[PDB]
Amino acid sequence: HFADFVDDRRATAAGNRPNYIGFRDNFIGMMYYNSGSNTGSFSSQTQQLN
Amino acid sequence: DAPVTPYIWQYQPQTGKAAGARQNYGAVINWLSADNNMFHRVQTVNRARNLIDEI
Repeated sequence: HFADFVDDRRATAAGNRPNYIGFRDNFIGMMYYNSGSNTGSFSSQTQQLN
Repeated sequence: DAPVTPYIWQYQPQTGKAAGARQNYGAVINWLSADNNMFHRVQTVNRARNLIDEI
């Protein structure tokens, strides 16, 4: 990403910062827990109450 | 078929008087997802704690 640069030629490079992007620990945030707008509904059939 | 929650008192530490009485929220069983069989079990132990308080 051009650590230095003077106008065309006498520039010095440096490698970019290491950036690891993966999933979270234990897949935190994959699943809506404690989000009252949109929850889960394990129940029997005839879903009168979860 | 539901008993009432008992009114708990408020003690004021200065002057020693009683500062009113609110009902006992914070000790309420959330029965709002119980069928007709668990609702009778929950409202039995609510009728048990009122029977202790009436004594």
